[PDB]
Amino acid sequence: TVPVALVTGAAKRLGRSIAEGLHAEGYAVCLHYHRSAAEANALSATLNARRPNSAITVQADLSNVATAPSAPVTLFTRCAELVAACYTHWGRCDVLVNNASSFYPTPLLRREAMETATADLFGSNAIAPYFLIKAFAHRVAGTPAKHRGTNYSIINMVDAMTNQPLLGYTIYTMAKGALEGLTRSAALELAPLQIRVNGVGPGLSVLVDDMPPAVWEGHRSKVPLYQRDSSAAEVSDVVIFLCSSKAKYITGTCVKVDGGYSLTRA
Amino acid sequence: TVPVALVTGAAKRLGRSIAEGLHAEGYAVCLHYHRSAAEANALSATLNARRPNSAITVQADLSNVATAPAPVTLFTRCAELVAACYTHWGRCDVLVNNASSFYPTPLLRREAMETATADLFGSNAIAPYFLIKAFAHRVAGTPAKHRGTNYSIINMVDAMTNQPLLGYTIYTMAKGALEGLTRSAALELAPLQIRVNGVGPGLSVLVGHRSKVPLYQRDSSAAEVSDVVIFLCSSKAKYITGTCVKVDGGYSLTRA
Amino acid sequence: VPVALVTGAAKRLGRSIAEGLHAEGYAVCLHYHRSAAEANALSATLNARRPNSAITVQADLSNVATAPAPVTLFTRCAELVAACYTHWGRCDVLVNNASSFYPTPLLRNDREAMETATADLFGSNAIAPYFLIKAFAHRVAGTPAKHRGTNYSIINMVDAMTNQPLLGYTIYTMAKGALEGLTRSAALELAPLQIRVNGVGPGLSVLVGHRSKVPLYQRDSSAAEVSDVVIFLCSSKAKYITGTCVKVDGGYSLTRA
Amino acid sequence: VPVALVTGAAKRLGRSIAEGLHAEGYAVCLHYHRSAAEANALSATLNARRPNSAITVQADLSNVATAPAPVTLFTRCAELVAACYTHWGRCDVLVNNASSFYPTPLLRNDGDREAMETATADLFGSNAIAPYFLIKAFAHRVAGTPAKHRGTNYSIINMVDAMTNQPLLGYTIYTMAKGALEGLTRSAALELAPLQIRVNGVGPGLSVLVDDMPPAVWEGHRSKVPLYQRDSSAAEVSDVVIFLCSSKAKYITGTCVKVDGGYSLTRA
Ligand SMILES: NC(=O)c1ccc[n+]([C@@H]2O[C@H](COP(=O)([O-])OP(=O)(O)OC[C@H]3O[C@@H](n4cnc5c(N)ncnc54)[C@H](OP(=O)(O)O)[C@@H]3O)[C@@H](O)[C@H]2O)c1
Ligand SMILES: NC(=O)c1ccc[n+]([C@@H]2O[C@H](COP(=O)([O-])OP(=O)(O)OC[C@H]3O[C@@H](n4cnc5c(N)ncnc54)[C@H](OP(=O)(O)O)[C@@H]3O)[C@@H](O)[C@H]2O)c1
Ligand SMILES: NC(=O)c1ccc[n+]([C@@H]2O[C@H](COP(=O)([O-])OP(=O)(O)OC[C@H]3O[C@@H](n4cnc5c(N)ncnc54)[C@H](OP(=O)(O)O)[C@@H]3O)[C@@H](O)[C@H]2O)c1
Ligand SMILES: NC(=O)c1ccc[n+]([C@@H]2O[C@H](COP(=O)([O-])OP(=O)(O)OC[C@H]3O[C@@H](n4cnc5c(N)ncnc54)[C@H](OP(=O)(O)O)[C@@H]3O)[C@@H](O)[C@H]2O)c1
Ligand SMILES: C[C@H](O)[C@H](O)C1=Nc2c(nc(N)[nH]c2=O)NC1
Ligand SMILES: C[C@H](O)[C@H](O)C1=Nc2c(nc(N)[nH]c2=O)NC1
Ligand SMILES: C[C@H](O)[C@H](O)C1=Nc2c(nc(N)[nH]c2=O)NC1
Ligand SMILES: C[C@H](O)[C@H](O)C1=Nc2c(nc(N)[nH]c2=O)NC1
Repeated sequence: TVPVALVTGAAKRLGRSIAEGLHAEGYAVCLHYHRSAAEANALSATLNARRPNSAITVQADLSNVATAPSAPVTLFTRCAELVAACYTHWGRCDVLVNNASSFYPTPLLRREAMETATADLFGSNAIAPYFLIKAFAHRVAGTPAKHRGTNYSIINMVDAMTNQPLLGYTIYTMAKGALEGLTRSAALELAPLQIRVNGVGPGLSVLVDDMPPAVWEGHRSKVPLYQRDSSAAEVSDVVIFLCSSKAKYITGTCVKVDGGYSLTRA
Repeated sequence: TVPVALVTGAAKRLGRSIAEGLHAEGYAVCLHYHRSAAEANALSATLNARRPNSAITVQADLSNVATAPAPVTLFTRCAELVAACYTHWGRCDVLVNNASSFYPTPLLRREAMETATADLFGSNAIAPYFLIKAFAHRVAGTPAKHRGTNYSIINMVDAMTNQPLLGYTIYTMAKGALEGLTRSAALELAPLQIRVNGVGPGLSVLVGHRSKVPLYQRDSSAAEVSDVVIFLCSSKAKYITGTCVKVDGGYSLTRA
Repeated sequence: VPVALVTGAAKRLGRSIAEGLHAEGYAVCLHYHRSAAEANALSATLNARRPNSAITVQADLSNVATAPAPVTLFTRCAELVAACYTHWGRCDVLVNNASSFYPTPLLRNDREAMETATADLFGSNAIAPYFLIKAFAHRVAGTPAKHRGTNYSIINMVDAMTNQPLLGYTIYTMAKGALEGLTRSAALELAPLQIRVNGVGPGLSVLVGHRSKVPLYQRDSSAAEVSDVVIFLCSSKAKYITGTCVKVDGGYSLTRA
Repeated sequence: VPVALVTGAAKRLGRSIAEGLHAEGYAVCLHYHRSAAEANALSATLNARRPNSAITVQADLSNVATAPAPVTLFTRCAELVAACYTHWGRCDVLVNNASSFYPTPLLRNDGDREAMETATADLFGSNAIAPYFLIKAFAHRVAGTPAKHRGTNYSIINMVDAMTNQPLLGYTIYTMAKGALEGLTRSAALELAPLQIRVNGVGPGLSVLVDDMPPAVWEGHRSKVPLYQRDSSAAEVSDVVIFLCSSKAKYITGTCVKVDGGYSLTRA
């Protein structure tokens, strides 16, 4: 009676906090990672030490490109394999959290760089979530009704601030917009299977501080509530609540966790 | 520390469920009511039997009119609701603006048209404003060292008002005003760490469009809505403010 | 010759809207509250360009009773619309532009001043528009189908920035929120009468340093930059548009602190 | 004489947009993918009305490389914009209208790789990725123009969809791509504001609704629209696009305007 959660980009920061929060609620967790192998395996060791066989790790580039094997492996296949990993190891997959995401500039103003940025930003933020949801849904539909879990839930990590675009981040902002569209469309189409699909949108959380202290403090001070970025738990606790049975009438909605930052203007 | 919650229109349906859910979390609750005196007092007896001195009831018409004592204004009646919490328990940590009148005000086929305006706008928008203002003043007037650590205001909005119910214009306008109050108060009260959010039901505890709700094809139970209210008031939701959460089973995703 | 009723038409945006509609051929009823001299000067100018193409009517749109029994806001609103029918026999366009705008701080930081602020802010920005729309619609419904105009349009002047609240302006921000709700509800309910209802939301316009924060041009807009949008929405080319609010803010709502 | 580049201009809304801009005095570059005959007929008509006021250019805006090394989508987009500069020496307006639209069901019931792989590249490419590369090329051309030679009314219009927030069942990728296009509208509006290039969206509800279905079914669909109980004509949408490109709309940017007759106001 142990539910299973698949969390993408689970090695650190918010994803790790989400994986820890779901684990604390009793979930067995599949921790996906791309380049953070060491951090992911350390997290798994910790959770497995607290509760045997309660965590595994799986690696996958969620960029929208074909990888090397036979023939080239497509993104859809790599996504189907992540979900399959949960069924193979534990025989179920109740929760999917699309958290993995690349984030960097793609200025409109002044080849392989543009080609890869597009595939990477859109892949991790939108296309992989789409294939992952599709595979997740196919698994549930293919499960005899009597054997289906009673609390399926998909959480897409969106962004509370994309409607007030960050200058120079167009592809990323576009991908997050696509991800909001996926949240609504999948919520409507998967409703018959009682699979809920919602979004959680952070404002500033564990803000990257690779800049002069005054600039990092200036940025944080703009959040109306508390004048700081949020901790990882302040975001993950909301993800955990939406996956809980008490949130079962909630679907197709995006919940901002931004301390009022989207309420500000220049 | 035993926190206090003020819930308007708490006698039955969603408000009753919200008052019960907050009480289950440990809150002492002030149950406001307008005409449902018997149910409000029965609810209070039940909660007080579970935990002595954990509930009181207070009556008030939240319509935007003057009542008989000079005439008493809506603002004064609202300030007295919040004062009731401070007088009895010395604090007021949570305010849930749930009370609300709801009935048609067709644009196509002046005593009832004016009481309708005062009633629909008062309960749904103006009283919430005065209640929030009084709640905030009491917190500002409390020495920092003596302030609670988890202030939260929840405005009960409506997930479907952007797809207007035919013939309910004033009500739809009032809920729109209540969304604006949610955002403006969240911004202005952020310095006092008072969070302000909204919860918007779709169809709940219906007493025919039921089958059009995408998820489960039914209206929600009262708890399916109140559990969300309770979560937003919890410390786990402390970075959330100025936001409205739909609890509608995907109903706002539909089209004719 | 179509007729337009424009509230708060004496100056700034309302004046520009009245001028823009007049330039398209509309006869205009200029409503004013305290700006009698500016309203009458505007009317003289328009009537000099085209005889009997403008009139002025006074009314406090605050949600209170006035002395002549007491006159209610609904009655004063119905009389504004009736003024158009009495003088010209029609009312094709209604522009709810009149609006009070001032602080109503939640935090302290005389006592009836709240009573009047509430009635004034909510009345001009939300309640009067409601009564005006209701009266406008009843007159169209009461007109035999064969004699109805072919291009009914109501424009509500909303605010592009209210979702990023101005600190201390709660009642005003709430009232504009109610006005957006009226725009959608009325659009839906009046669609059968082919009465379109939309909103135009300025960001910063004709300001009496914030300006420099607007992405496009780094300045507030001119009155015409807003009114030309109102005029377009009332034109027959915009006839499939209803229930929608159009921001005219130079990208200001796209900014963050 | 200003110049407008309209993608998917051979028929329906794109044709109407090209005709509307042409009637205002614009020279128009009509892009097409498979509708060569329609596109050339439209160009002949416009050129007969005003010599050298239209050209046609072909391009698959799907997000795939084409045969010439392989040609990338970005290059094909840059060449569309370049065609306007090469022929007329300018490009003032860009209307991203081209768009593929068909089902991509999450469930089968609730060869193969080819239809998925191509659907994703096609739906996302036409509706979101090509618009991005076209906007980027359009902007680079303006930035590279000495201030003294720049046009005075640059405007980009992205054709979005008023109903995507009430998703059409089974059209997830398309719905996602339109969401991305709304994000592009806001992000580019903000970033290009310094060059006075405005970027807005126009979102139809139901327009010139395809009627390949029983008449009672087609009538039932259009009857749901609150205003007039019908889908819109092509002009009812294109006149809005033309207004947004006009100098009277010069303070408008970053916004999406619904042209849906109130359809998004309905609920099931
Ligand atoms: N932090 C904020 O302020 C903030 C604000 C708004 C929205 N969000 C959203 O909240 C979520 C979590 O935020 P975060 O700051 O914790 O994220 P993050 O640290 O930037 O990245 C999360 C993980 O995503 C993975 N990832 C990136 N590209 C990938 C790819 N192409 N294929 C597979 N995996 C990839 C990385 O895994 P490896 O390390 O294993 O390679 C990374 O650890 C994201 O969706 C983000 O957009 C965060
Ligand atoms: N139920 C739904 O499907 C639904 C859908 C969308 C939004 N909502 C919102 O959720 C909240 C709760 O909904 P509900 O169905 O439980 O509400 P409800 O039963 O319609 O009414 C709640 C209480 O509001 C009080 N009230 C009404 N007018 C008042 C006035 N003028 N002054 C003082 N109190 C007044 C009444 O108290 P007395 O009985 O004591 O007089 C009533 O019991 C409301 O804000 C509602 O708008 C509900
Ligand atoms: N200007 C901006 O930056 C801006 C920004 C966002 C939204 N808007 C909106 O655009 C519209 C026009 O803006 P604006 O700056 O031109 O407005 P404004 O100058 O502030 O006022 C317009 C007119 O409203 C009338 N008015 C105010 N209270 C009234 C009342 N209680 N009863 C009757 N009339 C009343 C006044 O008429 P009298 O002078 O005759 O008394 C005033 O001339 C308004 O709805 C406003 O909210 C403007
Ligand atoms: N019609 C409606 O009710 C409606 C509703 C909401 C939104 N919209 C939006 O309004 C715009 C115009 O609508 P519409 O009905 O006129 O569109 P449409 O007829 O479905 O298609 C427009 C053109 O897009 C081109 N196109 C499709 N895929 C392409 C690709 N991969 N590469 C290059 N070109 C491609 C086609 O050109 P060729 O014929 O030359 O191949 C087609 O003629 C679209 O963005 C649409 O999404 C329309
Ligand atoms: C720095 C920026 O203002 C904001 O904190 C965001 N950070 C991130 C993001 N997305 C990811 N994947 N990682 C981040 O650190 N979206 C927005
Ligand atoms: C019936 C309607 O469709 C919907 O369930 C609503 N009900 C109610 C409401 N508001 C109140 N106060 N009471 C209701 O029963 N808002 C919307
Ligand atoms: C000053 C403020 O930031 C903004 O320009 C607004 N001005 C006004 C407004 N409303 C009115 N009636 N008058 C104004 O001058 N709404 C917002
Ligand atoms: C048929 C549907 O309800 C609606 O009219 C749409 N049609 C179209 C669309 N997009 C394109 N490209 N073509 C269409 O015909 N988006 C939505």
